[PDB]
Amino acid sequence: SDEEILEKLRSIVSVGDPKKKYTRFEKIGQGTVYTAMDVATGQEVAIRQMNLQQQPKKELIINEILVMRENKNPNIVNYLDSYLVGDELWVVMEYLAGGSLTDVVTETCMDEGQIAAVCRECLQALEFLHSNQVIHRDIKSDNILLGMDGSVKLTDFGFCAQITPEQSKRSTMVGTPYWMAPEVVTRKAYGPKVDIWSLGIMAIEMIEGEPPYLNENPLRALYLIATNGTPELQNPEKLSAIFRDFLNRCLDMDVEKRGSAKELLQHQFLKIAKPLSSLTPLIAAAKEATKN
Repeated sequence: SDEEILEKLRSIVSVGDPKKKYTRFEKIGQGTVYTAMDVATGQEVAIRQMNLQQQPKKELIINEILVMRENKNPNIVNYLDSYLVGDELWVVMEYLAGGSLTDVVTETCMDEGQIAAVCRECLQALEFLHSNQVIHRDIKSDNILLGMDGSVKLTDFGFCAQITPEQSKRSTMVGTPYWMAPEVVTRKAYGPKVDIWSLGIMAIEMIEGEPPYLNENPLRALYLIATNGTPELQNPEKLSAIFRDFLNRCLDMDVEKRGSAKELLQHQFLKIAKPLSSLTPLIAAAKEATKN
């Protein structure tokens, strides 16, 4: 029900109008996203404003807020608050000034130490979510946001699933095709390891600048993923043996043998990680390249 949805949102949100608690609104996207500043803390924030009249699948937005509220983590972009003014919903997130992993991988060339650090941080978020019975289901570089200091944080819980021991598998196809695990199309029961596959595809992005089959229609990419299995690198000989092992564990066609997040946090590839601050020059370079 539309009313019932508004009543649920009313119960979730803080009271009143947010124009009090925040200032300095600059639009950066179009629902409509702004940067702004918390007048109290000084913190810079990203605010999404949605007219619920024009929002097709509002149960997903409720789910998104409740999951974010109850699953805070250092490696997840912090959800700060929400407000409802009539039909206008505001969601307030922390702002990370370093853009996204997509900016970095398209504008710069990461080394294996930098790649290992990013993969580690992402696996920390995945282990936490998976241990909490949450599957992200749309892992990709666009949903990895970066601080100027090299912080790595996962975002966008618009597609996530909550599972249980009695229903530990999902079948809805919600993910972005190029990052989607083959079992999502070949079977109708996937689990948390679809996020592990996606992380494997993000590692390919960090190496080559794009996921496999980017140049293909998404419909065709998905047929190719399902039929070709574990994707092939352009120049595997340029990678370390330990990085190739790590990729193999993320991109195993056999779901049982594919790594869990818990298992992959132990992988020796992660032990070559550089300090996260090693990313700062790449982040600065990508930000300058993408500013227009």
